[PDB]
Amino acid sequence: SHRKYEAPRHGHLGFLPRKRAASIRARVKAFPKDDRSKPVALTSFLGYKAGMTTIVRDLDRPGSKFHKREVVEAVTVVDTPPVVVVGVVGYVETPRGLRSLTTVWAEHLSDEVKRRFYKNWYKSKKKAFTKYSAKYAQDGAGIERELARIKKYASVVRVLVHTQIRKTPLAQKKAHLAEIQLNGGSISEKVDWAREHFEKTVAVDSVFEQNEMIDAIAVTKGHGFEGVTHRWGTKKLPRKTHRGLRKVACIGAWHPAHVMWSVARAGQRGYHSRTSINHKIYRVGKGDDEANGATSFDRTKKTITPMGGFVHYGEIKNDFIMVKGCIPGNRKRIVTLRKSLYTNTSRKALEEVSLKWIDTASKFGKGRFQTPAEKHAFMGTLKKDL
Amino acid sequence: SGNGAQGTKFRISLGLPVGAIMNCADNSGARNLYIIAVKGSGSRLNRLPAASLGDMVMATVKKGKPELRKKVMPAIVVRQAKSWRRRDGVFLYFEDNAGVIANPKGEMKGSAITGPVGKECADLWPRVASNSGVVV
Amino acid sequence: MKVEIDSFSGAKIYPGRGTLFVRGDSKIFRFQNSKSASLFKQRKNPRRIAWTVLFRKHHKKGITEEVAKKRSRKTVKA
Amino acid sequence: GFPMKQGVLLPTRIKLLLTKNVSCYRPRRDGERKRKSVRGAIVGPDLAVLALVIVKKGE
RNA sequence: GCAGUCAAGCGUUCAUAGCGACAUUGCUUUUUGAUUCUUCGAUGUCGGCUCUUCCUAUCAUACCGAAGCAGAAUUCGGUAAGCGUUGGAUUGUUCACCCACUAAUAGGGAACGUGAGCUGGGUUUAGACCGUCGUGAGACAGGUUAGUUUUACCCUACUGAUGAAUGUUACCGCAAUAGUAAUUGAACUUAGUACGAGAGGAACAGUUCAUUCGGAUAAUUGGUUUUUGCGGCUGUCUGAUCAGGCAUUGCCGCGAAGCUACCAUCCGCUGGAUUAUGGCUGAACGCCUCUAAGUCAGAAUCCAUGCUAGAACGCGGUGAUUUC
RNA sequence: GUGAACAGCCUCUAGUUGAUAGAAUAAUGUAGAUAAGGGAAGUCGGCAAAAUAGAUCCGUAACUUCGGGAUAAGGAUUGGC
Ligand SMILES: [Mg+2]
Ligand SMILES: [Mg+2]
Ligand SMILES: [Mg+2]
Ligand SMILES: [Mg+2]
Ligand SMILES: [Mg+2]
Ligand SMILES: [Mg+2]
Ligand SMILES: [Mg+2]
Ligand SMILES: [Mg+2]
Ligand SMILES: [Mg+2]
Ligand SMILES: [Mg+2]
Ligand SMILES: [Mg+2]
Ligand SMILES: [Mg+2]
Ligand SMILES: [Mg+2]
Ligand SMILES: [Mg+2]
Ligand SMILES: [Mg+2]
Ligand SMILES: [Mg+2]
Ligand SMILES: [Mg+2]
Ligand SMILES: [Mg+2]
Ligand SMILES: [Mg+2]
Ligand SMILES: [Mg+2]
Ligand SMILES: [Mg+2]
Ligand SMILES: [Mg+2]
Ligand SMILES: [Mg+2]
Ligand SMILES: [Mg+2]
Ligand SMILES: [Mg+2]
Ligand SMILES: [Mg+2]
Ligand SMILES: [Mg+2]
Ligand SMILES: [Mg+2]
Ligand SMILES: [Mg+2]
Ligand SMILES: [Mg+2]
Ligand SMILES: [Mg+2]
Ligand SMILES: [Mg+2]
Ligand SMILES: [Mg+2]
Ligand SMILES: [Mg+2]
Ligand SMILES: [Mg+2]
Ligand SMILES: [Mg+2]
Ligand SMILES: [Mg+2]
Ligand SMILES: [Mg+2]
Ligand SMILES: [Mg+2]
Ligand SMILES: [Mg+2]
Ligand SMILES: [Mg+2]
Ligand SMILES: [Mg+2]
Ligand SMILES: [Mg+2]
Ligand SMILES: [Mg+2]
Ligand SMILES: [Mg+2]
Ligand SMILES: [Mg+2]
Ligand SMILES: [Mg+2]
Ligand SMILES: [Mg+2]
Ligand SMILES: [Mg+2]
Ligand SMILES: [Mg+2]
Ligand SMILES: [Mg+2]
Ligand SMILES: [Mg+2]
Ligand SMILES: [Mg+2]
Ligand SMILES: [Mg+2]
Ligand SMILES: [Mg+2]
Ligand SMILES: [Mg+2]
Ligand SMILES: [Mg+2]
Ligand SMILES: [Mg+2]
Ligand SMILES: [Mg+2]
Ligand SMILES: [Mg+2]
Ligand SMILES: [Mg+2]
Ligand SMILES: [Mg+2]
Ligand SMILES: [Mg+2]
Ligand SMILES: [Mg+2]
Ligand SMILES: [Mg+2]
Ligand SMILES: [Mg+2]
Ligand SMILES: [Mg+2]
Ligand SMILES: [Mg+2]
Ligand SMILES: [Mg+2]
Ligand SMILES: [Mg+2]
Ligand SMILES: [Mg+2]
Ligand SMILES: [Mg+2]
Ligand SMILES: [Mg+2]
Ligand SMILES: [Mg+2]
Ligand SMILES: [Mg+2]
Ligand SMILES: [Mg+2]
Ligand SMILES: [Mg+2]
Ligand SMILES: [Mg+2]
Ligand SMILES: [Mg+2]
Ligand SMILES: [Mg+2]
Ligand SMILES: [Mg+2]
Ligand SMILES: [Mg+2]
Ligand SMILES: [Mg+2]
Ligand SMILES: [Mg+2]
Ligand SMILES: [Mg+2]
Ligand SMILES: [Mg+2]
Ligand SMILES: [Mg+2]
Ligand SMILES: [Mg+2]
Ligand SMILES: [Mg+2]
Ligand SMILES: [Mg+2]
Ligand SMILES: [Mg+2]
Ligand SMILES: [Mg+2]
Ligand SMILES: [Mg+2]
Ligand SMILES: [Mg+2]
Ligand SMILES: [Mg+2]
Ligand SMILES: [Mg+2]
Ligand SMILES: [Mg+2]
Ligand SMILES: [Mg+2]
Ligand SMILES: [Mg+2]
Ligand SMILES: [Mg+2]
Ligand SMILES: [Mg+2]
Ligand SMILES: [Mg+2]
Ligand SMILES: [Mg+2]
Ligand SMILES: [Mg+2]
Ligand SMILES: [Mg+2]
Ligand SMILES: [Mg+2]
Ligand SMILES: [Mg+2]
Ligand SMILES: [Mg+2]
Ligand SMILES: [Mg+2]
Ligand SMILES: [Mg+2]
Ligand SMILES: [Mg+2]
Ligand SMILES: [Mg+2]
Ligand SMILES: [Mg+2]
Ligand SMILES: [Mg+2]
Ligand SMILES: [Mg+2]
Ligand SMILES: [Mg+2]
Ligand SMILES: [Mg+2]
Ligand SMILES: [Mg+2]
Ligand SMILES: [Mg+2]
Ligand SMILES: [Mg+2]
Repeated sequence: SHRKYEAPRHGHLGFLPRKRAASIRARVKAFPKDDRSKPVALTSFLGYKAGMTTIVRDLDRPGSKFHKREVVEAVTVVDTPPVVVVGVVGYVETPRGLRSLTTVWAEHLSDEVKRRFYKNWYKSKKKAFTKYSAKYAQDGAGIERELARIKKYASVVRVLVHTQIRKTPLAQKKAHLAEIQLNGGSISEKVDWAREHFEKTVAVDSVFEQNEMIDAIAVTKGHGFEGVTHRWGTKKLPRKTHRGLRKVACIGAWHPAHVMWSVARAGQRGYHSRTSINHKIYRVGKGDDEANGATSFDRTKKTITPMGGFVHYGEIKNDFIMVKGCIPGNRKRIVTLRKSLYTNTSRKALEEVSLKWIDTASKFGKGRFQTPAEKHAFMGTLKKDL
Repeated sequence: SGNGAQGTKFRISLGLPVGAIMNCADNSGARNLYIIAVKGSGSRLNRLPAASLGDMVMATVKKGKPELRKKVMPAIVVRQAKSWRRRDGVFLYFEDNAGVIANPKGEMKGSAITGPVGKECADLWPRVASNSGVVV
Repeated sequence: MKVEIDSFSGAKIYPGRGTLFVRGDSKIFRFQNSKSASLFKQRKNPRRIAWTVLFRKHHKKGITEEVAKKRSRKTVKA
Repeated sequence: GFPMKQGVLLPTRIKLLLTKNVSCYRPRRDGERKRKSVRGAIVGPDLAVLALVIVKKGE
């Protein structure tokens, strides 16, 4: 017949299929355009999502009814100890797309990455890379030939980095390895940079800075098998209805005589890949800085960790990125921060922030105190104690 | 919102869907206001239009002077009850739902407003500012 | 940035946090949480609820060093 | 411009009944009292002016 | 039902801005008839709920050409279905008809979409009242009230989920093909300006917000409570006390964690090619013409960028590869 | 025992402890509950659900066959010692 009343579809066809992602490490499907005039640097970074908290800052938006007033804002924090560089991989342009032609590895590989190449570490003879490592013995010659080849050919150079998971409260020991496109100028300069950085270490301040707009690439929280109502935001059917009501009443017309790809159905929910963009960096933390969670306006020596510590995560004892708002994925997940694909002029992006205050109270209840110092002050002396 | 509303308004939690009755908080003779429409509200199958603080509604007077009853007129929501959240981080709420009868341009029919008035409404409708005591 | 305080319980309310209630008169009451908030709606009297400041004050609990002497005076002669 | 009044506590303003012989009120008539706004005795950034008296001289 | 051709007329004058008689040529298959091919060893009526997709004869939104276009508003026409198209009162209704919001509240198809998807109000069995007709049993395309809505575990489709074999195993990647997404409004300002005798009265650039939609997220606030976590209460049972049992989780206030809400917060990209249309140069046709050759500018379109899958019979780089 | 009580709930005497079992706790169900702000806007229709409730005291309309309507309506109160 014809609908009756018009309404928009439930849910976005551009995020199909709604199946579980192929890996907890969401893929970077694109990197920034290359500007080979600038210095060589990474274009993304690995970290772990730890938690959120609240911020207060004064706003700067000439014209807003909130210009020059304080706002309070949710932000998230991602643990970010220096990534360590261990390979370069060199790609070439073909009429069938980008194809990698070599990979050169550092001579010494940390147990952390080595562990990544294995399914049962405890039993294994840990032989990974033990013949590659030899290639260095000899003067250096075949590793030069490779490095050399990459320079000769190669349209784009990526770096194999991995995270220092041990520098993180996680149990999980096996580190995360991944390719990061290098955008500083000249294919040769790029590989030189790469080669120079083997076994050597790279920190976030070398990649991100205050007020930058960055993207988060990560696998979404999982939910298992979801009915149609919650998964697609379909209307609940009425109370009166027999044989269940969190459903879709009509699964299709009679012709085409086939349930169609575009109707909502029960199925997996969450644990999807997502490339969320335009998240402002409101803080770039330093792990060797007491007074991490302190401010120009605050002053009190205290770190970003909440009282009792980040619920379900732990402590934060390294550099971190504090991103305004909230990000795909959950507490503990490997998450990739990426440079933005365009130069946003937004004004909203561009505004330069300065935190006045960072919340620091326990998130494990309705916290009343920032430091244990403050808590003793307000509360008095207790039956434990002095 | 709309006519005579100088200013924009930041979104605030919708408290009052159509059918809701708020206290009349002016001295017009009206005792309550029954909401039949919100101005500037959009469309989605099955959704009630619903007002908030400093929204202009279209109401009738269920209780009040007979010269005010049996007809539809503009009013402005001045107090809420559904809690909402300001950009200074605060979740706040009044003890009653209440608004004041008004003209399309936004002029009060009455001359006083009894009780407090949320600032977001005061900021929105100058003749409401005028007649307000305690704001927020 | 001001740290307001719980008009039921006496707690510090750091920014964006708990709720604010504007009563009939226009008396504003600020709560740190649903607890102070509910005890409040329940017409509970804070001086009878052991954990509140107000209750502690009235019952002279753990003050000790405030009612312990200080030292603040001078001597001129010009 | 509202004056602080020792003894209130409070970092806010309140309205008090005031009497003969008191701060922030000079009565117009015998046994007149006025309900008047007054500022708390606890310093905040809402003050235009702090009033201090030197007790010890510095270096 | 929709759309043309002729052009007598209408339109102050003026056929064709906008219309159009007498005639006349068509198109459509959500009208209704006409037919009786299929189905009477059965293809479950009407409406509404829900949900998808498609058509265009386009209501809104983008860009345009016309005007009996000064401005504002409106009317006519093109490219256009990318994207929207609602909340109520009465009625079983579809339809109708008012109220009200709105950018707009377009029209249609999909077995007059959609009952092992719902509902069961109407229609259409058996009870029953009335009116009309009948001697009567009974009838009525008249009114009224009450009247059981069955089955999926199969196949396919669809949604998600594993997985043998292409030496083994592991890590990092490519990208064919497929999907794809954002939408609309207001205020400030431009500006009481352009236009106008006046009454009136815009727009581009800039700013702040908002609607509808989408993807997440849980600092905060709120909801949930078998944290049976802490406290309280009734009845009884353990001789009292302590401390407990039982009352299908006995009851109550608070209640962390988790889940979760436009009831909460955050985020939703920018290049090219084009349509209509306005043009350049320019012959045909010594004049003239945006067009024939060649060519510029151009839209909510399109193709990319970007975003989601990743071919389980598409592929690359790399690690280690067993001997009693 | 509680209580108006052969009600409900708890207990003594007697009698049972029979009803396939284990591991998890997805969708959708069945049965049991709760929800901020609004309050029937849902729907043929308030269907379902919620609200009310004992007892003591106060107070109680139209209309009526004078018998009622009437727990009309509407209020207060209730433990322990
Ligand atoms: Mg339609
Ligand atoms: Mg409708
Ligand atoms: Mg890509
Ligand atoms: Mg504003
Ligand atoms: Mg690639
Ligand atoms: Mg090779
Ligand atoms: Mg293992
Ligand atoms: Mg799960
Ligand atoms: Mg569920
Ligand atoms: Mg049923
Ligand atoms: Mg549905
Ligand atoms: Mg489908
Ligand atoms: Mg742990
Ligand atoms: Mg918490
Ligand atoms: Mg928590
Ligand atoms: Mg009044
Ligand atoms: Mg509806
Ligand atoms: Mg009446
Ligand atoms: Mg509320
Ligand atoms: Mg006045
Ligand atoms: Mg005032
Ligand atoms: Mg609560
Ligand atoms: Mg809570
Ligand atoms: Mg037609
Ligand atoms: Mg004429
Ligand atoms: Mg003419
Ligand atoms: Mg003609
Ligand atoms: Mg013809
Ligand atoms: Mg024909
Ligand atoms: Mg036909
Ligand atoms: Mg028709
Ligand atoms: Mg036949
Ligand atoms: Mg037939
Ligand atoms: Mg048959
Ligand atoms: Mg059949
Ligand atoms: Mg059938
Ligand atoms: Mg049958
Ligand atoms: Mg003319
Ligand atoms: Mg004109
Ligand atoms: Mg006009
Ligand atoms: Mg045309
Ligand atoms: Mg055109
Ligand atoms: Mg379409
Ligand atoms: Mg199409
Ligand atoms: Mg739309
Ligand atoms: Mg309608
Ligand atoms: Mg209706
Ligand atoms: Mg009529
Ligand atoms: Mg209109
Ligand atoms: Mg048909
Ligand atoms: Mg049908
Ligand atoms: Mg069917
Ligand atoms: Mg059936
Ligand atoms: Mg029926
Ligand atoms: Mg029936
Ligand atoms: Mg019958
Ligand atoms: Mg009949
Ligand atoms: Mg019937
Ligand atoms: Mg019956
Ligand atoms: Mg049925
Ligand atoms: Mg079966
Ligand atoms: Mg089947
Ligand atoms: Mg399948
Ligand atoms: Mg073999
Ligand atoms: Mg002006
Ligand atoms: Mg004027
Ligand atoms: Mg004129
Ligand atoms: Mg998110
Ligand atoms: Mg959601
Ligand atoms: Mg509870
Ligand atoms: Mg208990
Ligand atoms: Mg109790
Ligand atoms: Mg007892
Ligand atoms: Mg004792
Ligand atoms: Mg027992
Ligand atoms: Mg029992
Ligand atoms: Mg129970
Ligand atoms: Mg849950
Ligand atoms: Mg919001
Ligand atoms: Mg949303
Ligand atoms: Mg945005
Ligand atoms: Mg995008
Ligand atoms: Mg192109
Ligand atoms: Mg040209
Ligand atoms: Mg020309
Ligand atoms: Mg010629
Ligand atoms: Mg052309
Ligand atoms: Mg041409
Ligand atoms: Mg030609
Ligand atoms: Mg677009
Ligand atoms: Mg781009
Ligand atoms: Mg992508
Ligand atoms: Mg293939
Ligand atoms: Mg494959
Ligand atoms: Mg297969
Ligand atoms: Mg290939
Ligand atoms: Mg391969
Ligand atoms: Mg290979
Ligand atoms: Mg008994
Ligand atoms: Mg059995
Ligand atoms: Mg049993
Ligand atoms: Mg079992
Ligand atoms: Mg369930
Ligand atoms: Mg509710
Ligand atoms: Mg409530
Ligand atoms: Mg009510
Ligand atoms: Mg209704
Ligand atoms: Mg009503
Ligand atoms: Mg309805
Ligand atoms: Mg209905
Ligand atoms: Mg009915
Ligand atoms: Mg009806
Ligand atoms: Mg009925
Ligand atoms: Mg009712
Ligand atoms: Mg029913
Ligand atoms: Mg019922
Ligand atoms: Mg209740
Ligand atoms: Mg009665
Ligand atoms: Mg009563
Ligand atoms: Mg007593």
